[PDB]
Amino acid sequence: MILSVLSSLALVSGLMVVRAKNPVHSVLFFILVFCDTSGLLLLLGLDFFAMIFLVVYIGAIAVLFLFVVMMFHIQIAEIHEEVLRYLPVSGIIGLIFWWEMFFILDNESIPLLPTQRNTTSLRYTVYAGKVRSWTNLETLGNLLYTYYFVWFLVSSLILLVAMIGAIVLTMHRT
Amino acid sequence: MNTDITALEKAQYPVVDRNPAFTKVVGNFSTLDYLRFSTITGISVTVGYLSGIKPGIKGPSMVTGGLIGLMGGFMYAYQNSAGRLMGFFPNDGEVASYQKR
Amino acid sequence: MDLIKYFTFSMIIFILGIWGILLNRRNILIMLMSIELMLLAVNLNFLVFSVSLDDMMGQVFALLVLTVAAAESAIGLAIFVITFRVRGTIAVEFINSIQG
Amino acid sequence: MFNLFLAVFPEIFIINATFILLIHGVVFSTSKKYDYPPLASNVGWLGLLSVLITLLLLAAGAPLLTIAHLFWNNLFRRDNFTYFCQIFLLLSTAGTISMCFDFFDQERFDAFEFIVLILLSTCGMLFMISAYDLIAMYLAIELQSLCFYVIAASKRKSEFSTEAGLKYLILGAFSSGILLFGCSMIYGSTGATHFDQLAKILTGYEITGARSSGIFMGILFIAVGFLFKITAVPFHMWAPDIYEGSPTPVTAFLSIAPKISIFANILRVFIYGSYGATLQQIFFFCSIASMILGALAAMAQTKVKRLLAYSSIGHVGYICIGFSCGTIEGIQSLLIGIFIYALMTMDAFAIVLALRQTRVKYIADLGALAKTNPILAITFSITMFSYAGIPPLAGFCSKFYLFFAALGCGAYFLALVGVVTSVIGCFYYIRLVKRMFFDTPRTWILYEPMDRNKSLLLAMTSFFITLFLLYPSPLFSVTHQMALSLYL
Amino acid sequence: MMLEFAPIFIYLVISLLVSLILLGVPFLFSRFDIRFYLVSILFLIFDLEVTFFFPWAVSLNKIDLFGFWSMMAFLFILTIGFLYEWKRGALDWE
Amino acid sequence: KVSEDKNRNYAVVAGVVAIVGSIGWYLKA
Amino acid sequence: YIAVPAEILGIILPLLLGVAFLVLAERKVMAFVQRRKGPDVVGSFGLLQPLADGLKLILKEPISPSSANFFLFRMAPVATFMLSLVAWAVVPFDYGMVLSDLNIGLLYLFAISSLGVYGIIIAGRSSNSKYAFLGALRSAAQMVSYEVSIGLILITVLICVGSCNLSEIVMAQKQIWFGIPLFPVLVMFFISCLAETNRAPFDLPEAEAELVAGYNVEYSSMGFALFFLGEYANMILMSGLCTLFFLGGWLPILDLPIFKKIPGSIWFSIKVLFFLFLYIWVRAAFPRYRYDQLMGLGWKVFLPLSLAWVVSVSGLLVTFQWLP
Amino acid sequence: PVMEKLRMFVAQEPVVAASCLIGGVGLFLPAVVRPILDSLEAS
Amino acid sequence: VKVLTYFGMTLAAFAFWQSMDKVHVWIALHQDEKQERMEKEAEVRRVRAELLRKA
Amino acid sequence: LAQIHASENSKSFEQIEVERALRKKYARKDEDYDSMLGITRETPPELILPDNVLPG
Repeated sequence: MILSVLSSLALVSGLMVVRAKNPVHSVLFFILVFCDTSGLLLLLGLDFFAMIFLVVYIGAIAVLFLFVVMMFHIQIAEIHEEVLRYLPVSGIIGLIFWWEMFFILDNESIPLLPTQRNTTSLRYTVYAGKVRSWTNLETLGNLLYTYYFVWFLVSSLILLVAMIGAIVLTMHRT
Repeated sequence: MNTDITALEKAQYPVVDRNPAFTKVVGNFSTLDYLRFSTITGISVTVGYLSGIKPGIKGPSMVTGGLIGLMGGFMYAYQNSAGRLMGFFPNDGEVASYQKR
Repeated sequence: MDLIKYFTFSMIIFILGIWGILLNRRNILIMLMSIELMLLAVNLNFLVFSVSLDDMMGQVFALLVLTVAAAESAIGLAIFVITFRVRGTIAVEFINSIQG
Repeated sequence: MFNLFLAVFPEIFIINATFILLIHGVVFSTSKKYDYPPLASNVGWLGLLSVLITLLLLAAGAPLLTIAHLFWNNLFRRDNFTYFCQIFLLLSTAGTISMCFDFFDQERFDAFEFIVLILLSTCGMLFMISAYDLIAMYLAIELQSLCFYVIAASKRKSEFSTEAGLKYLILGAFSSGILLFGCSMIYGSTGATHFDQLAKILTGYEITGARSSGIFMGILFIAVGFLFKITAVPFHMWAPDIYEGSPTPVTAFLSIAPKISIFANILRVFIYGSYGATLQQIFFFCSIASMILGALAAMAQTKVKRLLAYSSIGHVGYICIGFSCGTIEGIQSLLIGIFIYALMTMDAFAIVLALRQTRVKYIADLGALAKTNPILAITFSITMFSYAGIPPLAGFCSKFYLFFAALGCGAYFLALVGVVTSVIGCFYYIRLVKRMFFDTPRTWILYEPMDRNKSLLLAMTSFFITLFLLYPSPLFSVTHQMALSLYL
Repeated sequence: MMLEFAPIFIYLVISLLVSLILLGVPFLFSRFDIRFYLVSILFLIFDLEVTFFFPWAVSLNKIDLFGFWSMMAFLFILTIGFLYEWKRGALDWE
Repeated sequence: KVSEDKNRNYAVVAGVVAIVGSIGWYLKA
Repeated sequence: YIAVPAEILGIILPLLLGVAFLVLAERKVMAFVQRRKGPDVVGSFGLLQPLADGLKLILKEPISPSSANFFLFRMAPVATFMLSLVAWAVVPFDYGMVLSDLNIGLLYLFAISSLGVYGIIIAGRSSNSKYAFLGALRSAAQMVSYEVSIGLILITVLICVGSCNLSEIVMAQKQIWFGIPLFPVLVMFFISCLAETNRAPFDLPEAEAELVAGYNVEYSSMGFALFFLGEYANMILMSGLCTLFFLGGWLPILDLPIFKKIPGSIWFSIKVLFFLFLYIWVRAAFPRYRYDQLMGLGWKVFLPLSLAWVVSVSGLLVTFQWLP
Repeated sequence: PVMEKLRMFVAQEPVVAASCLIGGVGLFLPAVVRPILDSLEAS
Repeated sequence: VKVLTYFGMTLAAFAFWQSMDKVHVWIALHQDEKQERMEKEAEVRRVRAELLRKA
Repeated sequence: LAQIHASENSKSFEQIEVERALRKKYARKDEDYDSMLGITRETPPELILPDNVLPG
């Protein structure tokens, strides 16, 4: 039920991202999709990722988009178009993608139907793994910098490329 | 950190030391190793000088080229010495100072 | 039925990105934003799958993908800015000179 | 601990050298004392030196690159195949950089950061070749792509360069998202991302009725990303526009280096892997579509760069035919075709860069070139006849294997398509010879002679093209060696 | 456990109610500056740096010297980038 | 009587070292 | 869960009273510095001045200008006020006195601070005023610029503690308060908080006489009040964070039975009050930087020093094996 | 004569010099002192 | 859009997701029939191959 | 016209070499990278002809 609520909010917010006449409004509805995603992540028990989606996607990336799109002052005439003529092609593509892709896990991951019986007493509890609990933060930090550090450093190289490109493409020194 | 030097392809020459230390590898440098190092450093300094004349920075360009050459030349010499000591390269000299010492 | 619902959440985000590509012929900023939606949907799949399989490899890739998404957004908006500066407008009729 | 890093000496050196060059360029380009000197050529020469030293370090330490393979296993895998692929990539980068100095000086492109981004993309392609996991593969691909997006828009005041950058960014991000989706589907279905784990899980079943639809669609989406990367139809339309709109050295670098890196990735992800002929049918149909579309579109072109772009699309189709057949000789012929196409493309782009000092734009601009520079007109004609596949030139090997695999794998439609496309290609290649030799235009264009770098590279590539078939054994043997290193 | 997040949600609901009450009671009686894009870019880079520091800072006790030096190399690459920013005048608003 | 450009002198020495080192490298390999 | 809203209101309502009286306290302290009295007529010693001002704003007619973004214009003060309020759900006042014992509380606080910029930017664009928009852009850029230094200082404290739990951050200072060995870090943090709150010497929105119009110039009645309450609640929160990270939170100055007698909530309140006094004393002491000058300070001084302190503290701790 | 260039750099850019010294201490301790303590413990 | 339009859209999407839940339950309920059909068709193919391999 | 020709023909070896280098340095331009660097490159006076000999 809660997943239904979050799914509906994300669906409507994403439709608003792709269908808002004003791009600034599209960026603000994108922030709502990211907040909804963060709620989903909190339901998964991954609090670090839920907070990092707020810090990075909303706090940094969406701010970048908002800053740029606001200073553009885009007039509706340059980007407007009637989208009624795209109902059939979008209908076909969306229906094909829907049937093939919303049920891709059904054959591999067959759902457990909820019986009218308390199957929650069949929960076996192991206290050995509960003596010292690791947070999602510590579990990630145990791996990032030692056993998979090459990928970490390559990501740093990617960021350096971003900085250099931003300067070489836009800088006009005074 | 668990480490393992085990290589995929086995050495084809007597293994004098399977994991030689940094100082030991450096102390194992031969005259050929110092020749490779000096050639790479000299070529790099020359390229820095010649490429730096047009912008007017031949001195600093020589320094930059020499830094690149020193790094690459040390790397090449260390590679050769360590590979000799691990038996990946022909190392009759290292085996002489192992049988004798 | 938990896993299928998480997966269909990610699915609708990916589908909305595809639709944003399809529906915005004249709005290339929203084309970029639709691509960002698709990348978020994939990042969520990795996290959901990592939880589902009890395996940490999904989370490592989720962090690294967030880094890639940030860099790609930065450079994309730079290219947007320079295109706008050269033309003075963002309309797609002024970015179609190369053809044939 | 230090000796474990002998497996990554080349990458460590080239990354550190790139950092040194970045600092040098930024410190002295902003200097008032030296009057803010252009440093594109200075940094370019130092970076060519760095690339050559990296090549020496990689080539000489052939066994040492496999050291500590268990420790490095979850990050990359180095073997014979990656060894020779990386050597080829470094040589291609060196030749491309050598062809840039006249462009830096006469155009006055003073940005040294162009060289730094080329070096960083070279590091990315090096990591692509040795990638042995979906995560590493994606990250290296993305580093490469970001560098390319930046350099394609390097002429930031030009309408063409900005347009090419924008189209490149949008379509490349789209395809990268598709590929990442494929990786996520595979991970969710198998619980693995390492190529060995994927090889074990998939082998022996392919489509056995109870087929994992997640693995199928993961393979499909990853293949779509790869086909975008190799400019294969119908994921190709970005390539002609980007090739035309980017600065000509950028176009030269994009037409060679990224193909080697991604074909290495394709061979290690699928051949080393296991699934039904579905993926082979994917590449088969894309090869046929690529040959047809490339031939016709190249026939329609009036500009040199667009013609070369469509020619490259047709030739990747010819190359992917070798991947589809799924034999050791298929992989060998794919490697041979990639090598020969790289050398021929470097020859052609050296000629194009030489003529760009006079702003060559149209095929008609080559009129009376046999009179105003006879040796150059002959060199370009040797390249064009090699492109057309006429023997005894080096370009004939691709045609020969295309027809050989078809009459062996049992294909006859493929043979027909190859015949028709070969004839069309011969027509639009010999049109350039006709323009340089047969036409008598009222107005001529007199071209500035090329610099020493491009002339030396042109002389060497022209000798290779005319004479490779006289002594071709080393290429055949080294490609056969690589093909087997993939499996055993 | 995510149990401590439920009070935060109820807190958000109550804060929204208070804000709506406060804001609803009175109803009864064309210039692009590249430097903002640039500051956004730098903020994005250093925000990702703070992100990668949080797992590292809580995990220093187990990664020991190796993790410390891997982070140091990461910082070194990003600080080379920052020095490039400094020298190119991206940090100067004059 | 004397060449005064010290950077040029250093570069000359570097070229000489490169040449002599190449010769020695060949002779001892 | 039926008792949770009671605790939530027991947090929120006294916070609003505290904000209303922080504005009075700032007016009284600035006045006393200036040889004047400050509010002293509306109520005994001016104690009813906040009630009168709030009631005045409630009765004032809302303008809501003829903009094309009426929903966003009104939602912007609600966003910033809700964000200012929600940070207090994870703040501990004493051992066990905290609404949500978040294990990721430090990163949660960083996320809230990162979110704060949106109210200011949306107010600027939705207000249909070029002057409000350019002011909002400058304020947003300054806030994000000082967020980097705030985050790096948070990482330094995290390395010392090795846990994102605020209560654990306090209880890690039982041996010694972090403000003693990290005094320069505390000074940098207090200045970064000043700049992050748009407070003097960094109060661009108050620089109207400097031809610099604030982001909230087109706001009247309770939208303006919500912006003001958010900023002052953030000032109280920044004082609380300075207290928690560097002054031992609810811990006494010395671990002696004579100090341990008075409750830890009183200790925490005293320290918060001392930092709130500094916010006002600094406002009364100095002039303000230009926008370019404070941006230069943010990127060229506070970021390098914060990064250097992260490196130094982590290196020293791993060297001597003093890590948590 | 690179001994007063450092002096002028410290005079003109005190924040940068302080940052460099602080980070340099932080890097010097584990690179030098930590192996010294490790070697001492083993013996 | 107006606030009420957004909320009506959210209610419509909630109904759509509940319908999706019904669809997933239905697909789960027909696993046995699908496996039985798969087995019968596999047996058909195997019998045909074994009879064709005879010649 | 006599003035410019007399000026050019009487230049010494050192000045001839200085102006050869200047002519090479200012033959082309990259005003875009100059704008990125925040500088404006000006033609030196030794390379500018008097207005009385120009076609305008």
